[PDB]
Amino acid sequence: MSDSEKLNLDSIIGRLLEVQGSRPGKNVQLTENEIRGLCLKSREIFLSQPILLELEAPLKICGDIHGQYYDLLRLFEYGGFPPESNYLFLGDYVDRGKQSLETICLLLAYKIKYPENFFLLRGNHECASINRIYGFYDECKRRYNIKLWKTFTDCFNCLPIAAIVDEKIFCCHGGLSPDLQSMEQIRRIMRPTDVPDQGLLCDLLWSDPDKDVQGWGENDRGVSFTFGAEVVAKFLHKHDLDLICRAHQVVEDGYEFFAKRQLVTLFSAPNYCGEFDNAGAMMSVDETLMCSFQILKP
Amino acid sequence: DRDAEDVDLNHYRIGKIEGFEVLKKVKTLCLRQNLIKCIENLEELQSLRELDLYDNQIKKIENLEALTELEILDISFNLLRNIEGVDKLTRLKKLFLVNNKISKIENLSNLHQLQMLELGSNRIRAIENIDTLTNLESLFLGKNKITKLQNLDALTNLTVLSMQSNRLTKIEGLQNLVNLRELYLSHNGIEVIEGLENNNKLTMLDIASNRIKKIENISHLTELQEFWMNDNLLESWSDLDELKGARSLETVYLERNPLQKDPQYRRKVMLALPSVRQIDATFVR
Ligand SMILES: [Cl-]
Ligand SMILES: [Cl-]
Ligand SMILES: [Cl-]
Ligand SMILES: [Mn+2]
Repeated sequence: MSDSEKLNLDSIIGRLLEVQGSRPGKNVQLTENEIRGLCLKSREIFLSQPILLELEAPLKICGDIHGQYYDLLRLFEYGGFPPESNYLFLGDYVDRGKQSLETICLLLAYKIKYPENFFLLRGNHECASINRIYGFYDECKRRYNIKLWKTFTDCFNCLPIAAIVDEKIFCCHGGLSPDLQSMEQIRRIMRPTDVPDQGLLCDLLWSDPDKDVQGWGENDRGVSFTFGAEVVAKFLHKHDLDLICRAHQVVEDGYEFFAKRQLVTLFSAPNYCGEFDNAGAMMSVDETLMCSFQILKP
Repeated sequence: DRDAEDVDLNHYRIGKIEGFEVLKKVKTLCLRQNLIKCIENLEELQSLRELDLYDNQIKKIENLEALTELEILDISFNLLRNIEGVDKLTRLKKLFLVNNKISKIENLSNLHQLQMLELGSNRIRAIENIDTLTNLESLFLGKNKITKLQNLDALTNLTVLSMQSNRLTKIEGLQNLVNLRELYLSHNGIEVIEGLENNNKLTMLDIASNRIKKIENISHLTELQEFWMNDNLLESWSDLDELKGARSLETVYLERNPLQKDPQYRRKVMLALPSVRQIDATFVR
């Protein structure tokens, strides 16, 4: 990385952080070239790193953001703005509202500045189509152009899909897959790629744990499947793991446990959608693999 | 609550539009991300030009007849199921009904000043009743259930057309879109490129994620700058000669095609298209 690009990167981060604590609705306007530069440079970093991340503590694991940029700035207040802390996000950075651009541009800016201390996984909202998601595509063509959205899809196609923290915590957006027997299957997935409608990559971003299902059941989303509690236990024993860390679903207190606290669902976007008054959570992992949970109030 | 031109009440957890008549010179009212469940006391805000109800719980469009000067109406990401209550807004120039539950296009016959119509992410199944919108510059119908392109002949002023993520199977009905400059038909079921003879002003053509197997019938699109054809079935390298007439072409997407299996994929494109500076996601050296 050049030093002239470092100072331009510091300018982007500074302008994105000037609205900290302001009105939840104020926007930061970056030039189209600066946003594209964030997409292209971070795309090279995503491809230069494994599609299955192998991370080490300490780091803080956050859930869904859903374009709530002012709740992202709150996460960095509780946990510490980089590089004060290492971060791992579990996808779904863009959605409704008109702040999904500032959300993804700040995360990509931190990814470029701290490539080995800041990590982003791929959620089901980081797809390359508008078959199911339309909010982010609507925001791009509206503040800029449709081509800028196409550049984001190029960057989204290179995002990693799963992460293993200290060989004990398996992290992904959706959950387990009926086609996931060895971790090499995840590394075997080549990038860039669009999220398919079926297979290993699809279930890693769409599956959900269910309490009333034994084995693999149909998902009410119409995509992927749902897995039961006993499926999680055999996955942890087979691969010698201690915890599955996922997101995708909304939970009231920001985190919820499944299969006798062998799986946790992290949701870091408080007050999601309308009147459902959920909170945000952030799981910290220290050097001895001890998990603490910080809660953010809506 | 002051008396200025702009009033911005986003994420204020407001559940009722109560007591807004105090504004004497309000021109833009922003009520995004609230608990508003019905449109109510907006009558005395006659001087209103922009109304933004982005992401609320509105189920019915109503009580908007007094705003005869309204130009921009945004009721996106709500619970709307039918189009109504917009017949009095004669000077509407922008209408946003994004991500609702609208099933058909209707009650838009009086909007003679509309330049932009956003009906994306709905349940629309047919293109209907837009024959009176002769001043439309942009029509967004992405993410729906439309099966056939039709009833577009009156939109001679249309410049941008987005039909992504629908159920189309053949390109047609663009015979009178002579001023069309951007066309997006990605993620459909189109199998052949045809019906673009009258659209010479095209600068953007997106037909990715379809079932196209040969590049034909675009020799006359000399103004092409962007051509997105990823996720198709292109097999013949000789088809790229159809695009040699576009000397301002800067970007081509051809990845995840049978042509990308060639060990010299990125070189044969920039040799056949020397004007292109971006192949797929990366730039040309
Ligand atoms: Cl790149
Ligand atoms: Cl780093
Ligand atoms: Cl293994
Ligand atoms: Mn999700």
